[PDB]
Amino acid sequence: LPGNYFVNVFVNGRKVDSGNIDFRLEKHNGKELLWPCLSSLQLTKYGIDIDKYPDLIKSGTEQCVDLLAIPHSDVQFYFNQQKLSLIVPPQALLPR
Repeated sequence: LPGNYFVNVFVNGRKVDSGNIDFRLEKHNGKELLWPCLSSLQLTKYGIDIDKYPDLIKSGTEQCVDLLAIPHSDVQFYFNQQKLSLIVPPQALLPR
């Protein structure tokens, strides 16, 4: 069900945060899924270089970025494990 869930966030196999994220229904090519609203600040927090993909904001907003703008990426919410997993290419990561 849509709403706020306390989740562990992982980027490229690394746990980078734990907290409440709002998930809403989003229809992608005839399939409904729960999709996270992530801010440009939250993406930065998770180690993603938002400046290399300006379309995160331009095709979305700063409050809720367009995650489909990062090429060759996968976003998966594992509801039972309370786990949000983001897979991004190595070049999407910050110098950290």
